[PDB]
Amino acid sequence: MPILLFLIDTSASMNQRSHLGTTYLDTAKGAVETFMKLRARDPASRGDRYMLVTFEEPPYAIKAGWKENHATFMNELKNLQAEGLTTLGQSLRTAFDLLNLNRLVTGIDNYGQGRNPFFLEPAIIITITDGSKLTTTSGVQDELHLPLNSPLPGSELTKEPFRWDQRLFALVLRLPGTMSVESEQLTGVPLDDSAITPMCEVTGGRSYSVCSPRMLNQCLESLVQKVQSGVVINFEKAGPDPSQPWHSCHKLIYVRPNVPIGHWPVPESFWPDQNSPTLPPRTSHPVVKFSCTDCEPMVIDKLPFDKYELEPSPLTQFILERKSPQTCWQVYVSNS
Amino acid sequence: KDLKPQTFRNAYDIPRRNLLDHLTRMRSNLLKSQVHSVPIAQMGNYQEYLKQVPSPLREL
Amino acid sequence: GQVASLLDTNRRHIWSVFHAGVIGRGLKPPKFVQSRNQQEVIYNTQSLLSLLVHCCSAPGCGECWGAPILSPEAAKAVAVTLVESVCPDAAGAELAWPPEEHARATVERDLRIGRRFREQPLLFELLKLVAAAPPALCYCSVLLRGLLAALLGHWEASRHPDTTHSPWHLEASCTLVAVMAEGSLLPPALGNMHEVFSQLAPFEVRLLLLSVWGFLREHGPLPQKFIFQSERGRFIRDFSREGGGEGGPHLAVLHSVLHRNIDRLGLFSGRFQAP
Amino acid sequence: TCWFEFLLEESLLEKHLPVQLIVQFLEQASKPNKRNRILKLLALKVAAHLKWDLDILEKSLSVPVLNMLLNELLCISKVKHVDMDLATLPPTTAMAVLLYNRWAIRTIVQSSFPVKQAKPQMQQEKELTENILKVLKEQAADSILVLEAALKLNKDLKVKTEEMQCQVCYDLGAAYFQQGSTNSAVYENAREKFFRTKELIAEIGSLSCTIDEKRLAGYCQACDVLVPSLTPYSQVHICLRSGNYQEVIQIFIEDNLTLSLPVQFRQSVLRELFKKAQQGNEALDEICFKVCACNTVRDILEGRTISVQFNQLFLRPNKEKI
Amino acid sequence: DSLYPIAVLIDELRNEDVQLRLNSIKKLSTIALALGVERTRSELLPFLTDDEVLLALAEQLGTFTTLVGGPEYVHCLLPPLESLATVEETVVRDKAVESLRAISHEHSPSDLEAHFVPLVKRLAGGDWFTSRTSACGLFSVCYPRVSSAVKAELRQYFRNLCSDDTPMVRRAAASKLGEFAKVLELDNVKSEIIPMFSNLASDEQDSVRLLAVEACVNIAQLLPQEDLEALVMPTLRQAAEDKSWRVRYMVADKFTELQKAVGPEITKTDLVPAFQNLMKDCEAEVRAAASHKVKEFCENLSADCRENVIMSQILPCIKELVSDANQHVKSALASVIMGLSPILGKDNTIEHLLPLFLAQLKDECPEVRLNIISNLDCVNEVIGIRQLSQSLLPAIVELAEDAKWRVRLAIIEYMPLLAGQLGVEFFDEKLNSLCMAWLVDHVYAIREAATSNLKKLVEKFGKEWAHATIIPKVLAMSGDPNYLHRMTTLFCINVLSEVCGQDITTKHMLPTVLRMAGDPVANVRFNVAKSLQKIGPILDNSTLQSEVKPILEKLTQDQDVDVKYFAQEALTVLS
Amino acid sequence: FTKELDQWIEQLNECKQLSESQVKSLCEKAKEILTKESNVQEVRCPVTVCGDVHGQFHDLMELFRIGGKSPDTNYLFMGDYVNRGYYSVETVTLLVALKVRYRERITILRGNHESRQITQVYGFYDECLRKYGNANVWKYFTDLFDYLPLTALVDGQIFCLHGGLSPSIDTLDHIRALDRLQEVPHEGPMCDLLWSDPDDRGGWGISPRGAGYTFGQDISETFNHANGLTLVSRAHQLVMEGYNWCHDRNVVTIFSAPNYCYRCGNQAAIMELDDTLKYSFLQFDPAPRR
Ligand SMILES: [Mn+2]
Ligand SMILES: [Mn+2]
Repeated sequence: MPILLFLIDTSASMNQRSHLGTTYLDTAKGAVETFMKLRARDPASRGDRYMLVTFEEPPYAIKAGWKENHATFMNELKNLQAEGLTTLGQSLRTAFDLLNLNRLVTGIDNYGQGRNPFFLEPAIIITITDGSKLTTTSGVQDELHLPLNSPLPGSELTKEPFRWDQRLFALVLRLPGTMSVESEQLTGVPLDDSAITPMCEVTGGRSYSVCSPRMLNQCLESLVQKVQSGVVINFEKAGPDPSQPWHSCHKLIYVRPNVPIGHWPVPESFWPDQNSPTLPPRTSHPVVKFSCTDCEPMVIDKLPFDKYELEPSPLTQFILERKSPQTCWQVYVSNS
Repeated sequence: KDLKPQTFRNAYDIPRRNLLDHLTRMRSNLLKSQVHSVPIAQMGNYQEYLKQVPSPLREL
Repeated sequence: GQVASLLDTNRRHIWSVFHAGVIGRGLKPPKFVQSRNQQEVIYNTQSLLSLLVHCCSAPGCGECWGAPILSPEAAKAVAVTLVESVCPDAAGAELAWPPEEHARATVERDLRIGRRFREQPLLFELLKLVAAAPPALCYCSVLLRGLLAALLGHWEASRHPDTTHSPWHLEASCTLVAVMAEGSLLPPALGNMHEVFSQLAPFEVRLLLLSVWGFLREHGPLPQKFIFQSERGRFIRDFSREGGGEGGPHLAVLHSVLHRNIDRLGLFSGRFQAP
Repeated sequence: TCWFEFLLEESLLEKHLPVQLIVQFLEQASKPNKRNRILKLLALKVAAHLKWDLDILEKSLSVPVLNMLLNELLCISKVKHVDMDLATLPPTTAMAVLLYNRWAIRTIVQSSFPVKQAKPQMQQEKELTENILKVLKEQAADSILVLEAALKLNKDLKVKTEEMQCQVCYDLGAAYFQQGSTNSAVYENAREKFFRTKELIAEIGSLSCTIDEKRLAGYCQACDVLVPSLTPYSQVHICLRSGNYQEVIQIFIEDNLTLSLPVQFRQSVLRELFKKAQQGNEALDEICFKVCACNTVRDILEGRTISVQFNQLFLRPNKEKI
Repeated sequence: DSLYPIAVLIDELRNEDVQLRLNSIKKLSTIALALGVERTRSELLPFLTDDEVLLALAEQLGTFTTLVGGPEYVHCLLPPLESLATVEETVVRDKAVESLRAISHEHSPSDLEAHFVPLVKRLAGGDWFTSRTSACGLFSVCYPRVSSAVKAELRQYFRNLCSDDTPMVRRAAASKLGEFAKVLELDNVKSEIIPMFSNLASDEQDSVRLLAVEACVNIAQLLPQEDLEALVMPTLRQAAEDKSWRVRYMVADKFTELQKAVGPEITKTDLVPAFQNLMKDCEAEVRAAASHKVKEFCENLSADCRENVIMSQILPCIKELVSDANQHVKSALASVIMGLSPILGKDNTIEHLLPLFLAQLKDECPEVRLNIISNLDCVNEVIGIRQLSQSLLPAIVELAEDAKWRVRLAIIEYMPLLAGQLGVEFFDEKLNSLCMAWLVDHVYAIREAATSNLKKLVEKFGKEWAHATIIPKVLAMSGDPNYLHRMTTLFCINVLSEVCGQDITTKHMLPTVLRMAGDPVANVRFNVAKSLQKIGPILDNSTLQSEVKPILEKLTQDQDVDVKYFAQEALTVLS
Repeated sequence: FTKELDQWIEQLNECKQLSESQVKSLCEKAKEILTKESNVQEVRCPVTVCGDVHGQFHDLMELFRIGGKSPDTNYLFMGDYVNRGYYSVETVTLLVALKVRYRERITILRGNHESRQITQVYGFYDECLRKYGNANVWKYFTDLFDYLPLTALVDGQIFCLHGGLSPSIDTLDHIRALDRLQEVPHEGPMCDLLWSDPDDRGGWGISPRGAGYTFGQDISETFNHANGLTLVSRAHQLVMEGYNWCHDRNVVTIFSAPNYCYRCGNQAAIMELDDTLKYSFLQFDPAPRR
């Protein structure tokens, strides 16, 4: 069952009036309730965990976590006050820690024993914020830097705060004070240009820059469409063409349960040896490299093999454009 | 915010502006002769209030 | 411009008090009504405006009947301090006029401007002083648009069969059209509709003010529309060279209003002719 | 007292001795042949029971129902209007044709009139009215020509010859007044038709048909100033047109005693005199000062503020000014 | 084709809006007047034979007497009402049944047996249960006019309908069985109805047994006195301990006339075990239903044996019915228990009902207290004021300060009863602090009841007691800052002027009313005008034009419209 | 006229509905009376502020027995006169008759159930059809409902209102400038005036009703200090205790329909304001019905 963790901006810049007459924090809360309504339209969300993290101090930052019911989540979402600073990096670190603290005690990560795509706890972080500067009570930052000062035990085994099955999505509120007349707002939503955008893109997510309530509803529908169960795999071009954008992509593969079943792990980036005392840190997204040279799919009878459907991406568009289902593109991780 | 003025138990919580009215209310309370500030979500408890209330008889 | 409790509490009182409390701090004081003499207000205003005209006029026979030209820069200074005093926020500070559907977006600001104009009658005199210099009234466009939208909103909700039951709103609409005509933001045919405003129901005068908004949308109160006639030293707005500047489609609503109320507006038809 | 009951009997309409019956019959007849013809005949009968008074039917019945009723009236009579010429036609068909053209020209005048907008079937009816209005815009000149021919052909139930001519020339004058906004030359024909109906109404003196006397008086007052070919207001307008500005000054001085002219009218003429003086005509500065002084004196006598132009005109006081 | 009313005009309004369909159905009388009386029954009724539309159709066809032509051709209405009787919807069904019942009055007995009884033949023998239920509801009106040879057929068909395998046919037969038995011959009742009544009383469904018990009192009423114990009483005995609670609740609800029907000697021997069982049933609903009729069952017994049947069974069960777990049973008992005292007798009321009365007067349910207070007059009449003042007076003084205002209203309404039999000194030292404290109550109805009670108190205990006790307390409300206390003291003026005479009124009550006419609240001022109108004819006529008229003109010159209206009304009535 | 109005009032006291011509002459006179009243109608103390009646006529009779008879007791009803009460027609007719007969002794405000769609959905239209056969009386009452004042102001301190506040409304001058002579829109300041609720929350929010907003304590405090108000009376929500203080006694919600829907079992209350705004609450049970 999925985890929906909302990283609500509670910095004081969220007390900005829109043309609606309500503050950005009011729009954030309403965006959360409309997201939950659209999620409850999907009848597969009968089991779904909602978590709330604000920008406040780490004693007060996590408002709803594990073992918090729906009533507490709603009663604490309503009672949010935007009276803090724009501590985006610290809040992101606390959100990823709240997602990842159970990983080592229940062993989803499967460290040193291969990367199992069926060993996943699918979570996405929807951070709702504005384009204001990040502040850390000494000045502005103008670049997002997640602090590494009090590491959770075992954080060095992955070298990145986010994990395989976690995607960060930004819902950047840019509603102006006066309503803007625009007929091109029915087109696709642009990517935002704030510091949260590269951190969203490195986790396999994206940032949404809204400018109107209808654009907000469009982004919320798109975000509801992106609540899936899968893991993010970094695909790379190994050889030459059979730089174009399909060369590299942090795409999502799909892990459909029946609990998921599977047999083979994605191999590690190292060769295991008993001489090494410390396990090497692996990237959170396994850098796989596909061979552009055409090969032949090799399947025998009664064979335990796992098939994972890639989400739509420039890589899948490139593969389906070269219409040839009878062939295949071999993939491998480096230094294995 | 969580002041919780125990005005009937502490005399220091009583303002001077309503000292006499609160005084005679305390006098009426102690002798033989706040509430209705339910936090909104529970003031319209359809199922909860009737559950504590006794059930009536049923129809013919 | 406009503008021992416990002793007798115990003396007033199984003998509990009837009421459960007090709402606020008892009853409010009975208003703050005051009256000043209208004559002394008129002549204090005359002193202030004569000082402003002396400051605004260009020093230095030009005929025995001529008048010195009020400087557009001095009246521009009066215009910008008027805008900053009345509507300081100026979120719509750009001089060209928005669509009429923007009037519901800024109801609070426009009602603040209207209430400010109602409380201080000196604001209308200051706009008349500004409008005596032609390019300066362009810089009061936010104030004019806000007062016009407040008046339009008032004539939306006026349920009276006539207009005389709203005396301030009627004379404010008349004065607003008179100032915009005097500042030559309106052509003389369209700038004369304030004379008939007293003879109309609220929806006709609302439609006429909407036609004024439409003209100021199509033409705009912009200082580059004013050509400095160096022969007399005054900036001149030529509506003929603008193209449709005599109210092409905008006079149709006015003529239809005259036609509908021709039993009362027949004698007023000379003020709205094409020449 | 319903739609079904009136179709049953052929004599209950006399027992009823109605515009609601008109709209009910024409709504039932147009709903998606003997019954339709019977309902149409009943509607025409009760429409004739009101003696074809277009005012009551115009205010009660809407545009498309009244259009359908008069189309049925023309359909049963003769069944193209411009070439009929109303000469050899029967009097019933002739009065029906001129009545239809009167209604058409009345509705094309009345559609220009502003109306209060509703705050929040009906859309289809609005589209039908818009289509009818556009069609009669395409055929307004033919209706005008038919009405003019009927005014010229005063050959002869049967009503008074002058009264129908008076009504049709009153509607023609209203049409010409409505047209005169675009072209000022049409106001001459408007004044001619309004003088014609004023003379006819004075001649006959019969209530019968019925026209708005106050509207006719206002039309005459408007035509007396738009095309003049009296009151101090018209005297000021005439002397403004003729350039006799000294007489305007004299009328304003005399009006300061009586306070008969509107204050806003005097402000408007002061404003237009300043606008004329600021372009050229350097002799108009004296006129502007004189009318500004008169307006300032009247403002004083009515307890209002001294204008900015008066303070501008005493920046340089003179013996002549004072 | 187009001008034909029934063929075209009726048909074309059936595709309109449903409200237009209702209007066209309601306007069927004009269509009937359009066609001939032959043409109507020849065309429209065959068309009509082939849910508000059907309800209005059946309502119109019920009052379709003169439109078809008259009584000679009313039988043409039988096929369309037969068509609507077969409709699955049920309010259409019994509307059609009552329409048939209404139009049965205009038939002839020969026409009845010719046409209307073949309808019973078709509906009873119909394959659908709806027709059978309509036939069961239809039997009542055909019986008195037809001959005996077809009366036997009607009885046999009723018996066959009561033996239907579907349950709702038996339900509709049993619900209408009482009306059928009210007219059917008493010699044939014992022959036909009561065995089949016993069979439907022994039905396998509790829903059928409900309507079986519902008609039991009528069967016992119609059957003679000498055969109740062997024909209707075994059925009542079987239904008394029936398994379902619905049927037992139905048994308990009908004792108050079942006892009258089955004759008192049978009641005193046979009903009181069943009645005592229904006192002590394991469930609340039948307990409350049977405890409603305790007084009604007790008062309709034999005079010589009335006390023993109470003391042996009823009152011992009353002792725990007072302490019942469910407060609905206690409130049901409390409305009828306290009238048992004239039946029971004063000498034995004191030791038995008085502790029960005191137990019920302190019950936490306000309905129990409201029900028990409202019947104090019987106990006051049959016992006396000394014992009442000893026992019940502290209790009623205690709950005169009840939270619920209807209890206090009943207490105020019964204060004149206590004031009737009590002296002025005892009533002063016991019963006037509350009588004056009711005037400053939070509920308007309480203050109004106390105001109307002041008149009853004054007219008995004297002008001197009025001036000594009530007048200072009422005058204390004049200067009160709260507005409705001032309106209360003017209502006290209104009720006290008529009972304080002329001189006392004009020298005490009048100056206060003239004084408070300058009150800044208009609700006080127009009440001053109304009070001056009301007390005008009562007060001394010498002071009327001297004092009242100037202040009435002053109130007529007030700013508020209502004050002016009531002031000019006072001026016109006072004259 | 006045005698006819009094006869109509004493007829409507025992739930006899008026005729069609009576509804004509009553609604078209209430239109004349309610036209003169502003959106923020100045109610002078004393007045008894009442909540939703919701068509429960016998509960309205209980309300009159508790608080007093009109015109003796000044009443101020905050909308919702209709819609799923068994006698909504009689209730709204009686209160409109009291408004016509005593224009200064009762002020009736518009609630959210006085829209055409809301009465069409929730049984007022069906009640008019059942009790009168035609449908002209329903649209007559909705045309009257278009004329009802939106808000009330007691002494410039207590701001009586059916619903709550609006994001687009910051002043009472905005409310006075609203064109109230219209059908209640799905969005806007008027819809927010008639439909909003308070909440224990940190600002604005979308109401669960699908119309209007919901607001917290800070919004109520800002509105009260920005307008010189001490209290905002409210009636749109159901209270089991009859009345309920909210937002540190800045907004009080008053429900005046005891045993709402004939099933909720609530125990309603009315708020009596004294001569000097010394408030009092009179809770009352549902009336017995026989
Ligand atoms: Mn409600
Ligand atoms: Mn409501």
